[PDB]
Amino acid sequence: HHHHHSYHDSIKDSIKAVVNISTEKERMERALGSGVIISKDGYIVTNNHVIDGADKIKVTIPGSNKEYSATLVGTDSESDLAVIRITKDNLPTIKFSDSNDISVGDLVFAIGNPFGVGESVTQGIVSALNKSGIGINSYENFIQTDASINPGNSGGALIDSRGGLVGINTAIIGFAIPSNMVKDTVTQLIKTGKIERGYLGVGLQDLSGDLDNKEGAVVISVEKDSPAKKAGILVWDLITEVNGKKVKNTNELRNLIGSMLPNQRVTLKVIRDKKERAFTLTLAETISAQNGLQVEDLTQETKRSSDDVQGVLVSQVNENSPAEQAGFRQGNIITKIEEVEVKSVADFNHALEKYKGKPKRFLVLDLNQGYRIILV
Amino acid sequence: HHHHHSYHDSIKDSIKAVVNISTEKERMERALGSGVIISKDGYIVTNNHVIDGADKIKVTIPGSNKEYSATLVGTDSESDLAVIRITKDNLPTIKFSDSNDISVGDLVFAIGNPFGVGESVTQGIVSALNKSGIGINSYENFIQTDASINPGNSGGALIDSRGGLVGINTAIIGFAIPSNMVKDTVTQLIKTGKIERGYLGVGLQDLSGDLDNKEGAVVISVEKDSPAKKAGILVWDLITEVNGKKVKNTNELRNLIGSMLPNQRVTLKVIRDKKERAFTLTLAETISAQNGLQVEDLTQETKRSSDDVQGVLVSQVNENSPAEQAGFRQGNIITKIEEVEVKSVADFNHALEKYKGKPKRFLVLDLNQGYRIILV
Amino acid sequence: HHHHHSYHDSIKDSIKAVVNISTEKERMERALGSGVIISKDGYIVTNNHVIDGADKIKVTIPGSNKEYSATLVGTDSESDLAVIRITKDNLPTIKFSDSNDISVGDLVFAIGNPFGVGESVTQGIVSALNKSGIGINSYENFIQTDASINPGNSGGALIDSRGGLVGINTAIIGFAIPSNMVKDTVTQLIKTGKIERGYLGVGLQDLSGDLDNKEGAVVISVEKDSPAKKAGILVWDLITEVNGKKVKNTNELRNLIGSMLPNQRVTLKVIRDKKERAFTLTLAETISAQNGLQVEDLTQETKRSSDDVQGVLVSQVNENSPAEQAGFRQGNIITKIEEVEVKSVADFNHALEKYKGKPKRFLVLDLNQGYRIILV
Repeated sequence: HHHHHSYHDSIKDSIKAVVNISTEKERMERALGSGVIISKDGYIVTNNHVIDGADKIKVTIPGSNKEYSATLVGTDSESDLAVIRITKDNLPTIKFSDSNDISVGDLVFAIGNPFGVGESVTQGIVSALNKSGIGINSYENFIQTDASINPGNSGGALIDSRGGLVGINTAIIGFAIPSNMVKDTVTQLIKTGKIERGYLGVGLQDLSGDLDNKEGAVVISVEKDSPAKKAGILVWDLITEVNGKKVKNTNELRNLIGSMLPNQRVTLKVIRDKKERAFTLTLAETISAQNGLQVEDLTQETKRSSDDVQGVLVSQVNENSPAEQAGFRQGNIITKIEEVEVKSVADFNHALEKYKGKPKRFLVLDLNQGYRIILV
Repeated sequence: HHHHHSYHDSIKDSIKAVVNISTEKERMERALGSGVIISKDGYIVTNNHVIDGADKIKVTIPGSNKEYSATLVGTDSESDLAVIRITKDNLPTIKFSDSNDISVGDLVFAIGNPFGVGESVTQGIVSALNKSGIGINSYENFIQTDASINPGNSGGALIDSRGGLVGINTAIIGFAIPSNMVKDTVTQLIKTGKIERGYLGVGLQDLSGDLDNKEGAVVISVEKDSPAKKAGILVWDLITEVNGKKVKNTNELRNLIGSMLPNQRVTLKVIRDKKERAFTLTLAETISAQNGLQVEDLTQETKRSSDDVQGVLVSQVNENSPAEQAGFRQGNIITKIEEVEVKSVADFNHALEKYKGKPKRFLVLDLNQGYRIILV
Repeated sequence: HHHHHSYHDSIKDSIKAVVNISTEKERMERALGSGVIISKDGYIVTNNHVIDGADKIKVTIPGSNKEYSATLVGTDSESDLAVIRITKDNLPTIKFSDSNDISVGDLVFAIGNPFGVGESVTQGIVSALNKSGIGINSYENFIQTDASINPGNSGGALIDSRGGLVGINTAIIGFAIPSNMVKDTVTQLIKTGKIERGYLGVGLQDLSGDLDNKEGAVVISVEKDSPAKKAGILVWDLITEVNGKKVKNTNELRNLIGSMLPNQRVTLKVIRDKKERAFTLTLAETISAQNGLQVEDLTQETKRSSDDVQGVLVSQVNENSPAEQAGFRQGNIITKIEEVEVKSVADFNHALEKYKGKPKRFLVLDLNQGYRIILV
């Protein structure tokens, strides 16, 4: 049999479908990561974080030497998935395998195209299969593997011994997003350009020593003009049940609400203390631009690296750039531009279109040495 | 053949026998490590260091959802092995393979149960086989492997391609204790609750530039009321032979004396300098409790992390615990409790039973800012 | 088939040919690395950096217990290869495989002999095959692999599933020098004791924002009494072509000049700015000694760790050595010895032969606290 000595014939066709994704051995990085071709039309799947800090996305296909510009079809930050599009025909495509028919001990190979100058393949097994308790993806097998997963092959393919895609490599002993979930996500992203999720409007924490005397999710904040606000949910409410089913923690509440649609009607059990109250309400419901300055929104993750700051965070400033001698550094926060108060990346971009090339005043905060004005 | 594509059918039965061991995806750690079921009676083998800092040992079996309390059958700190017991019948058991019939290049898989929510399996080969020169375990193959060995699977199983146990994973490219040694050790531990070893009573160092003009073990300390003390062995004695066989270094002396029984008669050749002298003598011969404060004895390893300190070392103090606001920190040393002078963990425990719940005065040393009194 | 359960029979003969290389489990390091026996005459191949800081090279063969002194047949620092010789017959030799007939996904095993007390083998696949654009080794496949490559097995063997050498392990997910290149290099090193390469005499940098308005290599320095100096090449010359073929960068210029012989005639296109000029010229054209003090030449790599320093760098000084109490430290620079001005290791050695054992004055610089005189 071929596999006594090599797996090359089993994986060679899959290798053809794993592309590199870049911006702007050796110098060619500037490399963002890998992607996988899924349709002959030119659709490619990758991680969200691979293309997160990049406009002008460039794709390198095995045996091409030519970079193709890609446009962002859609993103899903919760699943860390994204679909981009290039204009070309008769492309090699990956063949999907059923990710619920894989077992611990199956041979798998992780394929990446780290720099657009060839593939890199690592060999291992399915080490563990992890099903979350809850949500629309309750029974999806998230894949651990001892095939090396790394930023080189993040966004690339994780294939079985017959060359079928069982997952999308995700780097941040190795994790892969299962291929059934990937198929469904890319189908929703080619349509609709997004994943529509319900939104309640509450910040959440778990119970430690409160006797509330139950389990559930403690409401620590109620966003203004939200369904939770308009329904009458207050801070310190313990959300215990959704539609008559208990939520043990904020994880289950998050995934059950997120598995629901916008404008969908939902009912919640809450403990003020300790009188059960019932609420019935309608559910409601952030990529940034690059340049040489980049910015990003202050997500709860971002302000961790700080509440109540408003505006964008200048994530990185490359050296000797036309925006570094202006005065921009890393970790600053753009709070005002001329007459537009910057509270998010959208405000940033709207301010940028108005009066571009014209003189422009930024009020930008530094955590140390602070508020300074930059005339760009 | 099955192994062209997967090893699952070959390892699935072995996976059933690898349990998780815990105390007190996600929160469930509090995880100590893995263990292996070896008898249908309910005996489980693991590393000593997995259960070292834990009373109230809890065991999670694959496909159970129910934690079973385990009692400590026995420990062996030199071999880093331990046997615990749970009350259950018709358990799945591991099948042992002969660890002296394995070869470099054999396929092996390391199985752990890191958090009690499923197995984790890594694949590799036997990378190296290491036999020590000396002792009762002279010809046991200690196993290196490029199957990943880590705290997740430490104490778990290392199996061959047919699912037979070839070793017990040990984390501290991967090391495993051979299965023949494990079988013998667990057999001695189910009986006797311990591994009986002879004790001489000397601290030892090797030769560097002494011309003693030989090889052997330099005696740097003679413990009081020990066979070496009562036989007339002095500091700076060079122990060169045991029962007419040369010892090259303190390693060989350690393993030859430790391979002997308590109350066993032994003869030693020594060089005062350089007149050979002969001694004939009878050989002679430490787990701690937890709580939220833990303590441990000051082993020669422990005071390295300091001679001549006496008493326990408070290894860790968890945050916001009822014993942290008392004043206990990490790295302190409890030297006195009321009228009991604490010289070991046994003194600590004996002091604790007397007057528990009653007011209690600790004299505890800090390496900086030092002696302080805590009224618990 | 054998490979469903083990690869031992396929690799056992290759393991016999992988030796350990040392100087001067446990104490036996003092270990430099691994090597591979390639001829029954006693020729062994290894990395240059394994034997770089060592005279008195000792070789341990599997199943020997006897160390054999080795003499340095030849070195090639650019390819990080070296050939040494021991006196013994009927040795086990490695069998070469064609390194241009390997594929990504082929099974490979990395064999080392890290401490001379047995082999260590790691398993993986060919992860990537990397061909440089240019030079005599344009089409040699440099091998990446997820078989672990590490200082233990650096200089050892990388073999296919049939036991044939496909590369020499190189540590500094794992890199191996292809076996065809290794065969050619060792053949040139057994003859000639070296790899003869052409030399131009220019320091080089790439283009960033110069509009030169081309691609090529910028000359930043012209060594005195060199072919470039005598031909009339000046600083800031842009070397664009060699023998009518364009060089994109200093990498291509380096490899095309280095692929040429000493005394070979070559023509170059240069841009002063922007008038093309043509030059035609003849091409022209460093291991150190150890002791307890070591020294090395100030290569451009070495002064990075500083231009224009002249003399040797004392790389390391072992503790309590007869040369440490003299005053030698790490990072100092020996600039003068008695009447010999030390500008390289050759000057160092020539100074050492004159008046050895006689009183001897070193003028040695320290980057801090600086010039001090040592009377050895």
